[PDB]
Amino acid sequence: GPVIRQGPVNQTVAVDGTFVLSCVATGSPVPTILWRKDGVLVSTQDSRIKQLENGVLQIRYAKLGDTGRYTCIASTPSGEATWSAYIEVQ
Amino acid sequence: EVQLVESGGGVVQPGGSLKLSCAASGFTFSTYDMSWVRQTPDKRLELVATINSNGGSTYYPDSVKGRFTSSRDNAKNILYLQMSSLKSEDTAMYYCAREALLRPAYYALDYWGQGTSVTVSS
Amino acid sequence: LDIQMTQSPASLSASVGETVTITCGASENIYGALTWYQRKQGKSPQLLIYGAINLADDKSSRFSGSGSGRQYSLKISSLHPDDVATYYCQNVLSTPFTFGSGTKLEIK
Repeated sequence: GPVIRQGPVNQTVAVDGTFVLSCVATGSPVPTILWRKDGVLVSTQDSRIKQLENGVLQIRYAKLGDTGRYTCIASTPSGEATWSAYIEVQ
Repeated sequence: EVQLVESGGGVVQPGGSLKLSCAASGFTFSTYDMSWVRQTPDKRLELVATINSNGGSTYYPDSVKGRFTSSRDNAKNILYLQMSSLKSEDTAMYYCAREALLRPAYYALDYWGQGTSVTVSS
Repeated sequence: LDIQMTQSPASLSASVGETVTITCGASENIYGALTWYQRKQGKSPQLLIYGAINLADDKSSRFSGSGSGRQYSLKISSLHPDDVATYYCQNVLSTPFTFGSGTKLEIK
């Protein structure tokens, strides 16, 4: 039954920088993590945005439009957990 | 055979300008992000510029922001770094490096050029 | 605000055939977003490890990268004379993408 030990955090980032959100999750079985930004499922497809190991989401060449509410979802057949944080790009 | 080849280094006065080149061949230059990294006499290293495939995104650390401009030319395969307001702490060997294509897609540089020497003062 | 990478030791001399560990510390948890480079004298660096644990393609398995969280290590097994170089770890989590100062590996 999944539980988020450390969720993403509030940050101010510079434009053109690289930042991450991380979501450390425990449970059984190992909880898969997803990312939503402003209620919508983040597109790893856009090649700035990278789902890396140990539940990290990374965003390179930061843009003003990356400001928003990023949410971590940790999921198991049992259930899911939520933890969100706010990113401000300037 | 992949080749990266920096030119245009040399000695300049404090406050001066410089324009470095990097000729690339033996790979698809238009597919890759490139980096500019330097090496101070103390043997420390420091990433100073990154540029993306088509040249539409650039990043610079605080130490060189505003003074360093990076640009590319994907027709003739060259990478440039323009340096102005140059300071003594910019004396360094400058490398042209390629961004690897990986899984998971971490930032790593798989190929480096052999560098061009840059010195600042008197 | 910037993320420190510290490298232990500064330098060391050891003997052929030995195993030798170089450690890299981050002022914060960098989630294995860490890369290793080898620089021989008069040469540009070369990628050794990426993502903390993944070995580069045309590089000797004598090299192993390990670690998680704040603490990382590079082990060189059965020391060869061609391993003489400086080794540098780098934070590729968030910018600035700082390098550790590096570690000069010498043979006795």
